[PDB]
Amino acid sequence: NNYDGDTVTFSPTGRLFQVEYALEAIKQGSVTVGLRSNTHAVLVALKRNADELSSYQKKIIKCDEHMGLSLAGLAPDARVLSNYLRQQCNYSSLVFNRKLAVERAGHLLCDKAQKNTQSYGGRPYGVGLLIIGYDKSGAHLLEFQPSGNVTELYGTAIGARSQGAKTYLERTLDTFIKIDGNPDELIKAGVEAISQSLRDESLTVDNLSIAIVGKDTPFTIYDGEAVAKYI
Amino acid sequence: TGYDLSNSVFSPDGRNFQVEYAVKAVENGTTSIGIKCNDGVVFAVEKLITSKLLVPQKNVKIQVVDRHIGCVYSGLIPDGRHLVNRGREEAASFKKLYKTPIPIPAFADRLGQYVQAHTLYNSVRPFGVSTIFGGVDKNGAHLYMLEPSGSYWGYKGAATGKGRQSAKAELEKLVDHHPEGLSAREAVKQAAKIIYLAHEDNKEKDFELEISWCSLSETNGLHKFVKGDLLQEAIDFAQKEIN
Amino acid sequence: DRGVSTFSPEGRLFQVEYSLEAIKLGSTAIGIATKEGVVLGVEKRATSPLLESDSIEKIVEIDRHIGCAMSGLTADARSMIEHARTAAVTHNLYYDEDINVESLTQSVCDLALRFGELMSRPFGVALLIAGHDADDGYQLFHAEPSGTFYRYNAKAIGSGSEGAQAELLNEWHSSLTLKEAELLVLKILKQVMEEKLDENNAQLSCITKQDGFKIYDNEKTAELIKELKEKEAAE
Amino acid sequence: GYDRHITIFSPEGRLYQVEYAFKATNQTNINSLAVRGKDCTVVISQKKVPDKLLDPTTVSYIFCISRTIGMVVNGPIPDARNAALRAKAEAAEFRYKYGYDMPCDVLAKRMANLSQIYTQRAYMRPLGVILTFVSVDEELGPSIYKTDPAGYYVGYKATATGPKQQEITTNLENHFKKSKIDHINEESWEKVVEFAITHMIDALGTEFSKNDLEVGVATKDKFFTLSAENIEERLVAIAEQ
Amino acid sequence: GYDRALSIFSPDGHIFQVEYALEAVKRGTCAVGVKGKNCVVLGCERRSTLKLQDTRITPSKVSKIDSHVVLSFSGLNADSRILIEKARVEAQSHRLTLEDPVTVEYLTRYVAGVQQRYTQSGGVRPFGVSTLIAGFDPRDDEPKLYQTEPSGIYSSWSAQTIGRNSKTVREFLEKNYDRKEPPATVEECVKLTVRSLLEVVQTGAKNIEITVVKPDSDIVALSSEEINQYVTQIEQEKQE
Amino acid sequence: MTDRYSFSLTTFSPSGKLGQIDYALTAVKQGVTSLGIKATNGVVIATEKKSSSPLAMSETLSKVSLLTPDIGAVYSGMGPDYRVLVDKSRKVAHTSYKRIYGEYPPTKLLVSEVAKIMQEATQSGGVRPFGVSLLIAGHDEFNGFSLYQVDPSGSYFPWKATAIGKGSVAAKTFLEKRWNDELELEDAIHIALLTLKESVEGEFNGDTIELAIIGDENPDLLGYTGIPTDKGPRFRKLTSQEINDRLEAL
Amino acid sequence: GSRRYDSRTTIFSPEGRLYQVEYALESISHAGTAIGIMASDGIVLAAERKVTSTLLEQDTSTEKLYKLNDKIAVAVAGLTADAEILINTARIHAQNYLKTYNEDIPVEILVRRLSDIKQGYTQHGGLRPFGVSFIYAGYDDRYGYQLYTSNPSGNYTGWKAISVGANTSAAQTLLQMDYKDDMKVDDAIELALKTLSKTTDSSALTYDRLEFATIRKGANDGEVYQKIFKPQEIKDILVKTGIT
Amino acid sequence: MDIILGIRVQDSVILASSKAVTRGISVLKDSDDKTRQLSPHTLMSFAGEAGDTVQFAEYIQANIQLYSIREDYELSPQAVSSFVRQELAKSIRSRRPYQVNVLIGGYDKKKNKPELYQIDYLGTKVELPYGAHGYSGFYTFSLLDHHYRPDMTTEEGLDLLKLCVQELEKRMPMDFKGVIVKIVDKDGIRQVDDF
Ligand SMILES: [Cl-]
Repeated sequence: NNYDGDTVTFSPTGRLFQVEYALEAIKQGSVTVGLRSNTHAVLVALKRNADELSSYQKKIIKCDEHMGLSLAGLAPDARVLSNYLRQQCNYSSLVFNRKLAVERAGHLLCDKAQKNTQSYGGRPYGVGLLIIGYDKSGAHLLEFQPSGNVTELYGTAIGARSQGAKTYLERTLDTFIKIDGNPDELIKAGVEAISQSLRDESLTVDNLSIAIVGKDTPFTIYDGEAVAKYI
Repeated sequence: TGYDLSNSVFSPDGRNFQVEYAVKAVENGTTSIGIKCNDGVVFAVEKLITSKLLVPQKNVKIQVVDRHIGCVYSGLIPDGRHLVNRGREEAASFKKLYKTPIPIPAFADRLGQYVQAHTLYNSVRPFGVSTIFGGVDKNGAHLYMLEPSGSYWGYKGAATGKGRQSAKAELEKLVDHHPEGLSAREAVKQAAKIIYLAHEDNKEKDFELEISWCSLSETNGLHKFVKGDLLQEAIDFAQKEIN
Repeated sequence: DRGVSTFSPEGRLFQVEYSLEAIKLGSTAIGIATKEGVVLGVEKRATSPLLESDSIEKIVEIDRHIGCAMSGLTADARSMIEHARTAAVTHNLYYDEDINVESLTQSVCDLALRFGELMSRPFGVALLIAGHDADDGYQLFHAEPSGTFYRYNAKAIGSGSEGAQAELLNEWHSSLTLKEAELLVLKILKQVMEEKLDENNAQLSCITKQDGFKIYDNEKTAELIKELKEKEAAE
Repeated sequence: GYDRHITIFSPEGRLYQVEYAFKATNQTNINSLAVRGKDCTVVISQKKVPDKLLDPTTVSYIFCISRTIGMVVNGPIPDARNAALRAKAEAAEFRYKYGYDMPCDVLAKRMANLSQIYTQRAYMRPLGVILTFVSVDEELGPSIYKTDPAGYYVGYKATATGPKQQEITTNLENHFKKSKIDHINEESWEKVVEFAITHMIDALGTEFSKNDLEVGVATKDKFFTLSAENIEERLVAIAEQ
Repeated sequence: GYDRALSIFSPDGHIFQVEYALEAVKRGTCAVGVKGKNCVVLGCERRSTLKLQDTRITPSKVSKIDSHVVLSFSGLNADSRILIEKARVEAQSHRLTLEDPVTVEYLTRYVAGVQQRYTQSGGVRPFGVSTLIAGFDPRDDEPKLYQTEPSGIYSSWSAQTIGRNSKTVREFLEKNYDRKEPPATVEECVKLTVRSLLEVVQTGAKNIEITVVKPDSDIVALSSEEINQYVTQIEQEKQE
Repeated sequence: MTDRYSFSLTTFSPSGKLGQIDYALTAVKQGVTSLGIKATNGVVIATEKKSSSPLAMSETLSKVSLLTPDIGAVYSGMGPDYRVLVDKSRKVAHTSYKRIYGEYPPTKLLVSEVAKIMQEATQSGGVRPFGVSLLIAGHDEFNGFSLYQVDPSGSYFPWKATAIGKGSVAAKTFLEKRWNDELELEDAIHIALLTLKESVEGEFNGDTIELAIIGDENPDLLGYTGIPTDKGPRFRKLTSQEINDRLEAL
Repeated sequence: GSRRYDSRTTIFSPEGRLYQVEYALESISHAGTAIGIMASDGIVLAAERKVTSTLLEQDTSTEKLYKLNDKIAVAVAGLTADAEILINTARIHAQNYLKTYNEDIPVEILVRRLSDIKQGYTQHGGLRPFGVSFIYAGYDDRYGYQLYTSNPSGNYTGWKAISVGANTSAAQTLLQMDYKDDMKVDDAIELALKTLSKTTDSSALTYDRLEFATIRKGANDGEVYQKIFKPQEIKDILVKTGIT
Repeated sequence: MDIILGIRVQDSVILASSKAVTRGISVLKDSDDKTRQLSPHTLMSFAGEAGDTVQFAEYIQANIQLYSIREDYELSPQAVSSFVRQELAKSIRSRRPYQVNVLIGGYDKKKNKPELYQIDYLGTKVELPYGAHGYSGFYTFSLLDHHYRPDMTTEEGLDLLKLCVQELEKRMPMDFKGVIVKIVDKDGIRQVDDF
């Protein structure tokens, strides 16, 4: 009300309204799902178009051979944060000959987002991210919120109507975690999960976007007729 | 009025309302505690299980500084991480120049002065965490608790977050019933009990217990996480006491 | 007052949303992509008859393979065009090749959100960036001051945009020829313009693989206007 | 009314932020006193440990700035520690640059000048503290110099600070009106501490245990704080006469 | 440094500081530009509230940027000096690096770019100035006349006016200026420029200034008596 | 951790007033009375030592300050603002004058430098004006004896005699009647003590009054012998005993 | 943050005026009147002091008339401290020009430079403008005798006779009435003093209230002399013209 | 660049400057004009290190032309020479100084007098009746000491200059490929096409 003019101001109940307003931009964004087994980790994203003449906005960004994310909210902020992740992954490789741990990647994103919430002039990031990866301790899935809070999960979803997909994954937890050495069945479970967040529209060939990373699988993005198999 | 809109402004009371508002963020967070024992310190924290989809034991909250200091906090988790990152830089520059690892009182003031600096200007926001920290140095065990104002003191027992009153009551009983002192292994068990008792304030969602400790005898004065059998022994002790 | 980079309660940047209102007040620009080329057309909108209309430069070359049309506060576009030209030439210097249309658009869009308290406000102009490269062929992009860009088979921006976009919805198909696309831009411009469309108050351009980016002569556009009138009268 | 939020003049010629910083001074609800002997300067302060969970050894508002200079603060502990760290750095830098130990009055002036800057510059807030500096200066002898959030400072024969400062001040005023001298005519510092505690008891009307007080003593070439057991010895001597 | 965003968007998509700069231009004395077949003429109003002035040493309204290009303006006088200085410096810098004087379009584009920069830079307000930039390109006999404004947009004009009551003189020019046949001679062009100023000025010859620019760096300012002859001839023809 | 106050905090109001300067002048009005009188063979400056507590040692607080050996200063208004100005005034006398010309600045030019510092606090970013008015008395070889007033705006004026602060209106009238161009220094000290008695409420003696002169050269106060040209400081602060002697012949 | 307390000293009003410049001009309208009159054989500068007190040391005092170099002087209306900042900058600019070209600075170039400094404070930096208006009196070998004025906006203009500060409307009407082009310095002296004598808010015009100066090319052997009048010399010229 | 000469007569200043540009083994050009018009009545000739010479000359030219537009006035030769001197005196204590020597020949329209200034790369300025830079002066000053009078005509000045060039063509080792001659007087600057 009077305490939402900038990110440097607490409200009387200890809230940061600019951060909460940034959090709102994510809920307006299109749905994206993340899930994993012990061997692989999968991102599934519902891309959004402006109209029938336009293209569908890309949701998934590759960060390294073993790591990448899906976005929901302001796309330019996802570009800034993914570029930062690309650089940090790259620094780890060049200086230490070491693939960056997914847990450490989350810690770096958290701290980058935080600085924007405590200083005047700047604004919080207006985007949420689902980071998947395969490192020395196996498959990982992270959820990033621009408050700074980063969470490691078996599965999750963010964006509009994301609660539907999140409930499905909460039921399916015991099934999909066991899908080891079978990428197509893990993607099927992700495609079935994102379907619970759909209303009116359905999954078409240029609507759907899938990505996968795993044991002997680099981070690769599937779009177009490459995802027709899963519709 | 308008005195609460900007950080570093004194109200007619002589108060900085923005700092008091940061305390409300701390009061909103999960419960965390600290227990000073005979030759060391024990830290414990309540981690709320928001969903079944959270991976158990993975979202670690307690943080190490140098190799001998443990830090836990309640409130805005990212603000706590920012403070620990600074703490690590302060401990590194101290060790670089003076060789010896940073003493706990010295380390406490480094955090204290940094938090206090974020109450001096309107261009920055105060920290939205209260931080419980400590460890073992040359002069023995030390436990501290640091508030959004920059205020800190030494403690026999410390508690903050939503369950702090419940925890403070339990800690006060231990101080009265053990004047000669508490052992390190005892303090781990008691820390588990206090977090379980303090969970009645956050009783809707089930939770995950996380403990760490520094002790001269049990860990060679280094910060370690309580894991496996010793963690389960502390959970069983806590589960028995509530029933 | 209030921060320049402030979020609203709905999760939008105030200044970006307000710059989009400035773009609605601008003159109309239309782009149509085909397999034979991409056509770019604009409403000139001279404020007075004494203004020499040929000096109104709302369609602009970035490189031989990339053209650009604008709508809104057109003065703001000059530094964006300068950046696009430099980015295009610099990439040719570093890599001995033409720069991709998407990559060029991305470079322009990276400037957009560099504002705060860097420049003091967002850009008050939208761009239609049209071009060709070997990888993805003929392309049309809509570059906003939000930092977002969408690819389009066809797109209208400026004051008559929602009316023009609905018309482009019906008319566009994947088999359109270049000649057909030229007439279609002229048709839709004539529909949304206040003043009567002629060679002096409207301007056409295109980008083909063979001949690159070309702004059309007033004599050439005049013939296409005369061809349009006859074909509409034909039924 | 933004002339009350930052350090600019109000229409009355006042700085409201300075005045409100003075009120923050009493937030701790602690009273301090300082007196001078022949060979020494004594400073006493109330110590209140409300929480049983606190480690009482770490609760203090008296600071050893240098070997010769002690400082007691009336105000919140973060601002007190801010002031303490700066005074320590300034005292050490002075010694390095000019080759002798920073005098008590000169450090007081320096800290007062820094406080003045916060009353003139908008981006810096005043510290909500009053700083009482004590020493046995090698030129001036026993010395008490006090600084406040206005950037004011002055020397003192004796002084008091806190919520009940006026009661302590008048008590001390009346003693020096009788004796007609600027100090406590006493050889040992132990008896000067006993005087300080006695006159605080009389002025506040409360008895003290060993854990209710905190004491600092400046002698020639050192300043030190007393332990709980050292204070107990002082309290026993007061009771026995 | 002072970084404050003074020029910003408002809910309706307007930048008020830029629009309020146009109001400063509206307040300024009237300036007019008319291009003939082989010349350009710049006419300017001098308000007669100020007498006891020293007309030798008072800053003249038309300023030479180079030997072949001139700049007049409407708006804040102090602001105009900053644009004129920057334009003069850029004109010499262009000669130094390109070995050729600036085109009129190039000089206009530079001045316009400076004006635009001040609408999206921190800590600065826009120029309260619109300019008329006129002249001939090197080795070229085609007349050039451009206009700039605080936003930074620029364009070419057959004829144009700016400043106070510019609506009235633009009305006059829109009916009296024929594109198919412009003022063939210097006399015809100066006459049309004086006529257009006589719609607003409401006083004889002391309030009108005229500057004629011809090809190949031939710039001359008319005197009081020379202008007063045009004023006499216009009103004698009008009495009919 | 940024100084973002790069803008003026003193601005013109619609009436043409600079509010913060006026408000600073109001702070000066509340301050204790101080005065200055110029004689033929000297200048005197004086003020009341308003002690904040009787436990406080008022000797340690010096309201009358040496700036150079021949220039002295007194104030009315905010004491801390005065103290930092005296520090800066002493330094600028060296940096912008003595280290260039090998001699101390004349009174008018040192005044000019102090005035400049006070003007800048009236226009620079993120600062308030100084809440003091100064009276600067001095001597130099080519201008002789002089007395200047400096206000929060940075403006300064030369005076034969004047007063500032609490009872300045009454004190200035008293000085208008008594001042003439044939006054000796002792006569000016006598008039200074009479004028100051009117504005003081409580005790009136050498311990509650602070008074200094710019007079003859004092070779006894120099601290060394052997250089004929260096004859000693013209600034001298009168002792507590020296004031009381003149109060008996009052 | 700090935005809350920013007055925004460099913005347009809705009408297209600069708030702070207009308010600075209002300040200057209360300052003591200064008059400049230019003749064929010289220039006069006359100005009224504001603070009449019998105890003000007049012979060593300078609030109105300042020397910029040997050929150029200024009369000040407004804040004296603000004016001295600008005066010292103008003195430096003059000497920089002399060092560079080995010729005394032309009057207009000095005036333009100071006027450009004032302009800057209205367009950028977020600071308040200088609350000063100057009358420049000067000579050079190009234009001869010149009078200019500048104000807080940074605009400057040339004049045959001009007033700044208080009662300018009344002063300018009286000057416009009695000024002629063939006028001489002695006549211009009389005109300056008569104009102040009528426009003054005081009961009578006296020597202790005035600062007076002349720039004549009536020095020995065709040079230019700046005369800043002493108190006794102002008293003599008041008796001569018949005002006291 | 090798030979630059200057001579001030009754009513004009004459500058003579060699046409050769030589790099190492080869004469790259034999028609080089080693001068720039600074203003209508002021001409500067120059010689020194390759690159530096033209860069400095054009930089000065730009600055004087800028001054001329701003003030609508021509600076006196004395004023231009003082500006040039200060630029060179500033240059000599830089990271990389301008290695350029110049002659400035001007006609002062105010005083109705020709003026010749000799300035070296250090910023050493002198006003002279005749001047030269480099090894030229070792031959030409003695000649001019013998034959010069202050009241000479422009034609007499050109004959006296032919006698200088003949001596340099006889006794100097380098072939400087003749001289371009320019006259600066009340009517401006003109080039003597046959010399
Ligand atoms: Cl200091």
